[PDB]
Amino acid sequence: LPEPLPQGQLTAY
Amino acid sequence: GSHSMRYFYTAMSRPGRGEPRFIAVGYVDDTQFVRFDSDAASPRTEPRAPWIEQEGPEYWDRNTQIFKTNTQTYRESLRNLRGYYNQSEAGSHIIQRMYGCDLGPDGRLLRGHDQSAYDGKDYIALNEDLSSWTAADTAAQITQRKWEAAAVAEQRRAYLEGLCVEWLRRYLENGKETLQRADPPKTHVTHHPVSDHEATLRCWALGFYPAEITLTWQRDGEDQTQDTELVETRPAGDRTFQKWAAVVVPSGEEQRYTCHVQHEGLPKPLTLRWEP
Amino acid sequence: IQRTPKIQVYSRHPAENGKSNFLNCYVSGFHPSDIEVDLLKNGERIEKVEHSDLSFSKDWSFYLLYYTEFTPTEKDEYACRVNHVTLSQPKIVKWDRDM
Repeated sequence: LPEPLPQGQLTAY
Repeated sequence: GSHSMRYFYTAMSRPGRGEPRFIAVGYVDDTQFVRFDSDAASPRTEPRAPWIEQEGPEYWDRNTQIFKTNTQTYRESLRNLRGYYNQSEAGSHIIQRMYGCDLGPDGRLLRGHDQSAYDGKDYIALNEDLSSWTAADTAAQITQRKWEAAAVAEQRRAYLEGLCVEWLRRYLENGKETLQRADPPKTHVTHHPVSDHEATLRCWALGFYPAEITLTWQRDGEDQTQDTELVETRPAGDRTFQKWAAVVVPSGEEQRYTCHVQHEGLPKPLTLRWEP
Repeated sequence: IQRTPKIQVYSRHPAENGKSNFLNCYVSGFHPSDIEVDLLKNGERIEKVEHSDLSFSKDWSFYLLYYTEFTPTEKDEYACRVNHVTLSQPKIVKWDRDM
């Protein structure tokens, strides 16, 4: 399973 | 034995040819088991190994949501890195991320990895402590600060020590008859004269899994590292790998040369010689 | 900032004339990822060659396996033709069953 999305906003680079 | 899971993300901008492509592939050791490609006609996470197929619709949908969201975020990231490097809008660039977890022979976490590159160069890496970052340059430092501000390392750590290991162990069990099976190399030595005074000895390893292997030539028991031509281990397309190592030897000295083969699947390391 | 592909051309199983096999062209070590790979039979492009999903090595360089069914014979020549931004012209690597 890949890293799940965080609860909030996925942080871009 | 020891095992790892890795996901490999590639996000590739292509100005003038649409939005950046995002592709993700997942591996357990040398076995790919999933893919997602934003350029697919209907992008969705797809199985690429038989043992993952048993996962239910919720798994596939969960994956697909993750990858679809990552596709969009990586497009932002590409824009951001273009800016961090003061790059023109004209060029195509690539962000890669590789991450995952390594287990030891006991199934316990050995360590996690979460590394990123930009245009093929290290950009930012999660340190082994899974708590701090190493940024390659002042651009990556912007990302580091952003990730520090957003408590990103904690997210990565939670995954790497949690779901990563959990799911890896699950896959290892579900695919145990392949993932936990080491197939030894089938080996032979060939001999090809190159001239009247020299011949090539080529030591072959075929059909082995996993890819890790050591193939060396010795002359009179000494490693011939500099004199050995060693091709990259290459996939056969049936899960197994192939490799060879060759040395050019003086005619008549063939028996002074031994090929040594180390591989997980071998009951014992091999010593091979040309057998005329 | 760019890396040229390594290219190996080989069969899945040991080659036996008249016996169906798979012809592989493994391209690796390249960057960036765009790459054109054709398998050739007697100089002509084999249609509908398959390939692996884009992945990469620890050094970030990409690799791909291109493959197609083929039945080797004594006379038929097979090859892999690769182009990449790092190459001025396509590079052709011949299939040698000893390699």
